[PDB]
Amino acid sequence: TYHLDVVSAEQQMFSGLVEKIQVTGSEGELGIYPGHAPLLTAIKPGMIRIVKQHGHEEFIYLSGGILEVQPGNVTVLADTAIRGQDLDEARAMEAKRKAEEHISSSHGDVDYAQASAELAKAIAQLRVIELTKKAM
Amino acid sequence: IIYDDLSKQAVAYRQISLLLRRPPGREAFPGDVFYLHSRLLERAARVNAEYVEAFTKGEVKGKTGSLTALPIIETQAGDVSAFVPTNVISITDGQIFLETNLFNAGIRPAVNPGISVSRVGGAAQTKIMKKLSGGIRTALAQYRELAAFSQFASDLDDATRKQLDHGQKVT
Amino acid sequence: TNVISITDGQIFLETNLFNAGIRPAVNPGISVSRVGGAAQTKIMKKLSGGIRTALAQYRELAAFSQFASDLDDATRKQLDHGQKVT
Amino acid sequence: QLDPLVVGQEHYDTARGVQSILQRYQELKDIIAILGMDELSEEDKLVVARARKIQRFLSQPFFVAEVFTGSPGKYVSLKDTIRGFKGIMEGEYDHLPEQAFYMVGSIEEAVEKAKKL
Amino acid sequence: TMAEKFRDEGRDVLLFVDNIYRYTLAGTEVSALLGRMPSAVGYQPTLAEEMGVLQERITSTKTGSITSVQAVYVPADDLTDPSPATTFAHLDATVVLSRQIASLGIYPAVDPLDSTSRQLDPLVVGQEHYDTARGVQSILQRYQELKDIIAILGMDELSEEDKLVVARARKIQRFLSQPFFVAEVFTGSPGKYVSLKDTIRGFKGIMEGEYDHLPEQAFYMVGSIEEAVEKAKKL
Amino acid sequence: QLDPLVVGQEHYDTARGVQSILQRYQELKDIIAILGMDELSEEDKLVVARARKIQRFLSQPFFVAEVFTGSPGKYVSLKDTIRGFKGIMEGEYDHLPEQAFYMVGSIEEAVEKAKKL
Amino acid sequence: AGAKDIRSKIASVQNTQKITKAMEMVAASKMRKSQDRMAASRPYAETMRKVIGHLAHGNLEYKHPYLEDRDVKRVGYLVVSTDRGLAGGLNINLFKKLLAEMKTWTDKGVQADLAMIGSKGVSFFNSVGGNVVAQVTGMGDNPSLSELIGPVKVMLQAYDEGRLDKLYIVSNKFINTMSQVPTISQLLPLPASDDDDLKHKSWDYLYEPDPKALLDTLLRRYVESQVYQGVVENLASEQAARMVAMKAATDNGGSLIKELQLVYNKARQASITQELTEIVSGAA
Repeated sequence: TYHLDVVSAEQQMFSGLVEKIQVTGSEGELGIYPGHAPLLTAIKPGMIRIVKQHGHEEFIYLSGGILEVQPGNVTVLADTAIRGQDLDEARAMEAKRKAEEHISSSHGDVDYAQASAELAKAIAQLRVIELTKKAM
Repeated sequence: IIYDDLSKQAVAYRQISLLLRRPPGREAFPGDVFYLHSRLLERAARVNAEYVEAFTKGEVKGKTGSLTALPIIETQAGDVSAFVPTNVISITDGQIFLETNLFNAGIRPAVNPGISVSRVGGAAQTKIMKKLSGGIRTALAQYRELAAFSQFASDLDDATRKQLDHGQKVT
Repeated sequence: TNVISITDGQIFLETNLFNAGIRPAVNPGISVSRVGGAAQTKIMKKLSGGIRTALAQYRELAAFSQFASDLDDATRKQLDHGQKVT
Repeated sequence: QLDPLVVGQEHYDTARGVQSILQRYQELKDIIAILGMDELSEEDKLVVARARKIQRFLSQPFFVAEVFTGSPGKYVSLKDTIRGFKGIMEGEYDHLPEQAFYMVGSIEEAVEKAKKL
Repeated sequence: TMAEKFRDEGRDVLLFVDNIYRYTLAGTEVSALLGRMPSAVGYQPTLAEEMGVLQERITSTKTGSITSVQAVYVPADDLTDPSPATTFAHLDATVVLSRQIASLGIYPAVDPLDSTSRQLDPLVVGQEHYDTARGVQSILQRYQELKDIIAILGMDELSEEDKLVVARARKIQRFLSQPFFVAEVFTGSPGKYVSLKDTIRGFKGIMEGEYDHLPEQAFYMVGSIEEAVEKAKKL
Repeated sequence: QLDPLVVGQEHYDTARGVQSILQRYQELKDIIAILGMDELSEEDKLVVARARKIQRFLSQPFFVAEVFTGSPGKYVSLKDTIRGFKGIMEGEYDHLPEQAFYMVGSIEEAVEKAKKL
Repeated sequence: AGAKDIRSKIASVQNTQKITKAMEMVAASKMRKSQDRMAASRPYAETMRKVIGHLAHGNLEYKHPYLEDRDVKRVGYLVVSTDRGLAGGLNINLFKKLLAEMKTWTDKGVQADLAMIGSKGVSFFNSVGGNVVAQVTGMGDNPSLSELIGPVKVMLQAYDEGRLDKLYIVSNKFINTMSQVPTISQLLPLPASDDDDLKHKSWDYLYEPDPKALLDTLLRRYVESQVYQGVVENLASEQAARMVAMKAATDNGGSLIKELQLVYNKARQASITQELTEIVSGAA
């Protein structure tokens, strides 16, 4: 058995020891047994078969990534969303559009929104410093 | 004995005093307004067996007598620190504070924990109630500040989620 | 407290508005005229109805003037319209 | 006198329902201010619309105010009051615009007004 | 006057007044009854003299002395009101009891940070006692805010320079408890009378890191420090 | 006497500008007290800095106060002061520190004092 | 003034103190969660950098544009800013540092270019007049890499397209709970670590299909990962700054109650005195 890490830019998706894996490499399906010679390749979006030590199979869905096989370790640098050129270009076009037309979205923090509104209303017309003769 | 309003007795005494030209005091209440409620509420007492035997000249021997009093006071805008309310709070053995923000919210009776207390306490409570009600008051006093923290905090720790849900059951 | 009770209206002049540059320093959210629109030419009666609400919504939003960067544009338009009519 | 034993559960329920809707709209006003309305839930946007309609529908034109505004006055029975407010709170009128309720009178007159808008 | 009779015998006497504020208010009532013009906030015109003619009779004389412990109630929680203001002109010491220190199970429930005495000066009480009291005061009033940090950020946020302050403050806080001969009916433990020397020794010890090797409950309700070491022995 | 007809438009306008800035600064003193100065909008910080500079600049040394501060008295002509306040308000002296304005005569003494801090 | 107005003001200041105490508690819990989401991000970047280290300038090497220090004719910046106020001096210290360096670069005659994360910086640099070409806003406390793909795509495209010559990320660095520091740091061309994979002499990779196509995507994914890490550290720093700001605000409210109450007691006493004197000295 060998140690395997499946990690995204955001979170660790898997860890531990494994017996083997099967991956749909970019240039064709592929299977990594222990001692496999060092290898580096991209992988297509789809399931990656694991069989954990003692034969426990499971499937993890990967949206794509890069697979790096080292002398004794293997790590899959999965990513969070489908990547290509047709997509990333649309993302960049919208990122420019939102900058040209000054489009600003709200955050989603309802807690800070309510607290800030209560804090602004409580401090209004307070006039305390005119009243306690704090020189300032 | 229940005094339905000792605020209105204080007002009537102020009237019938000013009409006799007697010098007034703070908030125009007569000088001895404290003695008015004091010499009244100090009659509410528990009296031991020897006083009862002596008073009634031996006709009753084993008994002890008592007279409990529940005077009612009215506060403007919840201001406990007015003159008459803070006089009477210094004469009695406790207070039940009925909070309007609870009454209008449908919590009835609107007893306010924390700010209400009984200074004789468990000594007067029956044994089963004393045993089963030990934690309720402070539990609610703390729950009602936790519920004031809750408005601004979503995503609450389960440890406090339990406390909030339990306090809400009991409330 | 007596003369406010005898009269049919009150014009409240406030020194904070007078210092802040608002002259005549009338405070519209607290002044009242009980005769109201009956004492106006109908053009002025028609046109003042919108000024009353333009200032009322502004008085309701005023608190956020010191956090105005945070506000949504849907209310920012009310706030910066109230500032202009003021 | 606003308790079920004297006004009946129908009236008491309608009154507390209205108070609850408006009390919730008071909560939502400041989230609408800071985050804009498009961030509200799909249930909260409905509460906002119904609170605003309830808030309009409480206004009424008086027979003695006709000298002030020229609009003719209206008398509204209690039966129509409860029927209208219950209908509003229970979504029966989510299809009318808000202004159809302003200074309207009885609830039928709101549907008669909406056609004109 | 009963206490004065005892003083004339050459004894040292202790006079308790159940509430001096009510001694002021009775004089206000009587003054109003006599029809005299009212004064500062409604009080009698002779407030400070009625207070002084009492408070000036309790003093240490060449033959004996009267000490006085007086319970004081401050109206409207205002220490500027004429009655508290007039009374504080006469008080020497001031002990503040706190519900909190009792909740934590410490008796007597005296608050060390608000209790004060104008006898705490090197020129009267000595330098060692002065700087010992000032020590424990500063230790506790730092702990009061280290425990504020701990509440919001958790313990392990603290520097280890502070995890020592907390562990010494907790022990100082415990060591201020004592068993009274009058509290035996509650505590069972025999009451202890602790001389001053013993307290100065004990707190110099605890502050300067000695006794760091024994746990805090070895101090609770113990008495002198020579008893804290034994309670740590049999712990 | 403070009228456009009596003191001319420039004097009047500068006086009212000074009042407006100082009052706007008074209005912000509570939010600054609670939430600190970093919560001000980028231009309210500018209002505050100019208000403090004006507060300093109204100070003056007197010939009858040499006994107190030692500093020699100053006599500032009107023509020479409405110019300095027009300058501070219009923004032409933002570079100088606040203490450059404290206890000086004309504005040239302030720009000259900034050289020594 | 008068006892009633001052009592109302004391009540409102106590309410303010409640609100700020609650905001401090919330900010502390979100700081903990954000600095867990921060630590969770390290392994990806840390292993991808070792891959690139072996493949780019190891015992063999390649000539990819992102690795060579070509001539600077204009610069691009990625600016991370909060979406929410009440964070103290964070955003403005950062923006002042950024403006101070952009000043140098524009003095040398090289232009500068900006892409904005968060809306605070968007509004600020619109007010100053900087050149902003792409932005993403409203991520709040839920940053995700799939949102950062756009603005960094714009800058990479403009880099290898020859329209930039250097690329920076400017952001705050969460160091200790009580201290946070703004930093401008470079991420194109790739800065050179001292890690030595001379020990990796013992092997080389099998490249499917070829190493040149792989090095490109590795570098792009690495830049995206570093931008994401910057965003997440800036979020944990925003929380750790709002916490201390609200702590200070609660202490200021507490120190203001104690002055309002002295004013209030003085007004209470004055009112009792004036009323009682009017009565007594009016009679007879």
